[PDB]
Amino acid sequence: MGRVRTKTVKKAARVIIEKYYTRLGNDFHTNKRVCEEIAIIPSKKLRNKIAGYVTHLMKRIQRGP
Amino acid sequence: GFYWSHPRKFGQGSRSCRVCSNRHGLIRKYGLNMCRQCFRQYAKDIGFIKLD
Amino acid sequence: AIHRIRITLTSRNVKSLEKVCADLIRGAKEKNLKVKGPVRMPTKTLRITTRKTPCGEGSKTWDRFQMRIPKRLIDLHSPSEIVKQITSISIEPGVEVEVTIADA
Amino acid sequence: MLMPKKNRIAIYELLFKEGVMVAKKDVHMPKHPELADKNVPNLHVMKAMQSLKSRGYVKEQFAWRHFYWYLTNEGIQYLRDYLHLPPEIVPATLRRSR
Amino acid sequence: MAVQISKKRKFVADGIFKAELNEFLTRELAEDGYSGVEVRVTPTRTEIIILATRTQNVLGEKGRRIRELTAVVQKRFGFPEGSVELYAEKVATRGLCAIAQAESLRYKLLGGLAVRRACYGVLRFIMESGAKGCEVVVSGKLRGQRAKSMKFVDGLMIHSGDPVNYYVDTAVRHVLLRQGVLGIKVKIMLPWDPTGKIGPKKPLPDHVSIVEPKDEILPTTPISEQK
Amino acid sequence: HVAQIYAIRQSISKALVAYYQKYVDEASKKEIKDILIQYDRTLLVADPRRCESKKFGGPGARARYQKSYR
Amino acid sequence: VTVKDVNQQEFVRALAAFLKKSGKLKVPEWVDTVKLAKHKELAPYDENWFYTRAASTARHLYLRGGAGVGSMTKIYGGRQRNGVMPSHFSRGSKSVARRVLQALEGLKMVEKDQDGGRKLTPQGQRDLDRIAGQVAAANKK
RNA sequence: GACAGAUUGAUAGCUCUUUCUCGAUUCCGUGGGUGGUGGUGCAUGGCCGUUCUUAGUUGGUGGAGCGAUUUGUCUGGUUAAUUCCGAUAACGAACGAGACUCUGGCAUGCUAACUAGUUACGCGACCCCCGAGCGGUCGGCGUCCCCCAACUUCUUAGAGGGACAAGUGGCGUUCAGCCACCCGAGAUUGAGCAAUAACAGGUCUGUGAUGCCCUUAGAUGUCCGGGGCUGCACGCGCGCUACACUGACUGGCUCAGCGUGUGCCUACCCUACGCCGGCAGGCGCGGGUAACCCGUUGAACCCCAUUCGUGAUGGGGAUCGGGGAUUGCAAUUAUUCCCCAUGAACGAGGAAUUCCCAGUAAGUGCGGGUCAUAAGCUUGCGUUGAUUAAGUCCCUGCCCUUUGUACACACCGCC
Repeated sequence: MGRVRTKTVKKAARVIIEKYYTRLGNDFHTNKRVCEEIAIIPSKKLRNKIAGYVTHLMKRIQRGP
Repeated sequence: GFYWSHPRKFGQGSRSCRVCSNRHGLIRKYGLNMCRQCFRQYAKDIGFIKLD
Repeated sequence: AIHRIRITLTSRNVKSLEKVCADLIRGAKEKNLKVKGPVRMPTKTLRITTRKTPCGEGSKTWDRFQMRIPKRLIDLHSPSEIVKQITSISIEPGVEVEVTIADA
Repeated sequence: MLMPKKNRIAIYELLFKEGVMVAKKDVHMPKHPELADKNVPNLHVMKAMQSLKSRGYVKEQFAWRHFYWYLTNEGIQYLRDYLHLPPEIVPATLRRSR
Repeated sequence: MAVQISKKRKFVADGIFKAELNEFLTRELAEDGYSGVEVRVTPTRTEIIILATRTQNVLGEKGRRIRELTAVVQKRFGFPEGSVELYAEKVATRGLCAIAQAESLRYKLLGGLAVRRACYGVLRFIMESGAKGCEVVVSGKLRGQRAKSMKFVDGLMIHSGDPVNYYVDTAVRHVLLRQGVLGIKVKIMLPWDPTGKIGPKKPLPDHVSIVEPKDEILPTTPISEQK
Repeated sequence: HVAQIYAIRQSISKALVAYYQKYVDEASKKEIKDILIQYDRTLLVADPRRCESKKFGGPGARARYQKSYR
Repeated sequence: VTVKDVNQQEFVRALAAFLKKSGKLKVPEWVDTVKLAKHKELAPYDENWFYTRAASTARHLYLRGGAGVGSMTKIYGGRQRNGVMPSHFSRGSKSVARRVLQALEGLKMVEKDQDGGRKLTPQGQRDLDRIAGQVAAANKK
């Protein structure tokens, strides 16, 4: 309603996971500042907003590929 | 050299735009004395940046 | 020496004021003496509100022309060296620096 | 070669003394910074200088109501011959540089 | 003298003085591609770095013009003998400044030339110089009693946000011709996003750069080592 | 006038809460915090709200100077 | 039971009584024909303001360490129909707040402070809030 | 370039004799300007307004069409939003939206702050019964502070963090998401910025931006004096105040915020505290490049204390009579204010129609802007703070898709 995701996020998110499946997990605030390491996300909103699918795609992955 | 005489001391007789000598809509405040347009020209250069 | 110096740092750019402000702390604490760190005054917002339109017409839209001016100030106690070192270094951008002698 | 002699003869020799003479566009000053022995505001200055340009023995800018009177190399002759001034003259731009 | 003019009313004044300069300066060092002053106040003195291009003209006869402008600024904004030194410097990569190129287009037309071939000559240059993108608009009457508006564009350009404010290099200049008046608008996009040196923010906030796995080799059997 | 009261209400419920917490116990802190937050009236909760700004072309935030119209 | 501890509005009720039942203060002559502040519409009914307002003024000084005439004018305000016009704020009458201060000065409830402005003096500090005891202990109600 | 009079308005030598000086200026032609808040916004620049904070626009390569063109750019679900996923002759891209900035709210988490506050102390006091209390002791404003307390509990402003549909339960093609609940600010606190492309929109009177045109000394060059822009049988447009007793005037108590201020480009403020006066005000004196002085900004509604009794009444408060102040060289054409005095229509508004969902409408002052003088104007600011929708396209107007179209000055058309 307010929030469906933008393709800067949907694309970057999907591409972190492609490249760091092992590094991430199914928490927020952990993989939240993994993203600070492995990327140069300028804004805190986006930095934070990106760990959005990073979780929503792990919850998918365990259930299915 | 004589006669050109009144109060040119208050009233818009006195004050005018420093850029273009027009004598309306004048930004008196804050010791500018620009016309209100001569703001938006000489504004960024001054320092007033439009935020919200 | 040792006299009651105030350094009043007034500038528009918060980042280019607090690189200087930090360098006076780190410039004085090098040759330590005293301080009472940077004071933070309320920031003065120079707010003008003029019509967008030159001349008359169109639905009435105005702009909201703003300039900020944050003041820091830093107390200290020193001779006429440490003042004339710390003030002349860490200058450069649009930053004004005052130097009060003592107390008043 | 014109107007109030006392005032205008002094305006020439001011301009010959100086490299550049700024002004303001304002008839109602009764003065002008440096010189102004007496009155001689814009008018007596302008009336002179706006002559000088149009004949050609000075050149302008304007820039936010002021008049940016810059002295021409031809004028060097016009005004020193007006002022009988020495054939070396040296107006102002002697300019020790480096 | 004992006025102490206000941190409200003073920064306004130095903003104004700034503006008053940047106009006469623009309007007199036009043919020489004035890019901009950065006013450099100091002890006993007020430096003022005239960042323009073709410095053979700002000097003139052995350095006369620089000395006129110094005297002018002495005689205007109240700077005593030896309290103001102008300092003409050449602009780095003049393609990437706007008003330099926008003026280069006031004078390329003024000189006597079509719109078409000229503004391409500009637009070509500013891209080739090293721009993310750029555009030029030449509004105004153009070989016809009616006013047209022409717009030749190239590369990338952001057209909204704060981002715009510190990235595009906008520049309007008129041009007064034997007929009437056109507008130039040069609007360049700076690719200091790649490498300012530390390009301010660098990212256009949309843009994220994910550094790649790099190593992550070896599952293997366990093993150990000692050092 | 009125605000000053949920301000002072909130304060002597919050303060009293920090009392029984920090040195005294926790059970009574929780029996308090229960007794309060079963009907809040923003007792320990700051009302997150604050007034909107005015926008040009209107007397308040939202409302607008009446449209002339032929 | 200071001025605060007493429910402050039935303070000045009894403090008005005090200065009446003393039979001294210095009531004057602009009195019966006084407006009170250009502010108002109409001259006040209880014919005896300044016993009750010198009460107010004097307790007021108790609460605040220093107060000028300009201050007293300020505090007794209101809205002011300029009529079809919108209402604005007009200062109270100086004359009256002044003579209230000067009259309180006669009994020596108050004095002129240092650094400008009137404050109340120890003697007056008493008469004021002495009766605070008497107002609390008039009865609990 | 001209000190007494005819005059004239003018002590305008602007002019009708007299003449006494600056003294190479002067004057008279010609061309040519120089302005002009003259003309033309269908001659233009910029700037603005808006179609339009509406979702739209564009290209590289493919694929379709000989080719204008077309797909990509979309049945459906979704979404504030060609925003997304997916079906998919398209694949992967670019501008707009979004991200961003400013802002607005959680941060007894940090860095600090005599230009904040301070806080509470330590309370060392003065201290008067300010008040409690026999007295110890206490409640409390004020101060005596200072400080070599101590600290940031609120104030301030720097770095920070966070909030991210993040968890769980529904619903959903079980994707994209939507809904409910948990912890808690629940995914939306409010602007600015705003594309392609337009439009004789507006602007030449914001521009020393200006095309051409006029005009150019008797000057539409610049002004002095006055006058007008204010005038009044009528017409409409935005405002305010009322219609009263959940209110009117009569006591009193008492809660800010954003600003703003002198000493400023040519002559000029902010104001604390003394007397005087009713008051306007007046007259004394004090701080103030200000987070210090105004200034615990000591407000109105509001809140509390008495009148009144539903009377066009005490609401209302117009229109005039008369005084007195102030600004201004001058207010006649009530300047603005005060003090008197007169004392109107309106007892809820006929036909219509805009405004908007949360700290929202409304009231309510207050700043700012406008200012010598001064606002019923706006733009901000709190303050008091409701009712109700939380959906639909029923009217008006907008987006896409399909379709029809003799319209393409596009239906305000064509005929």
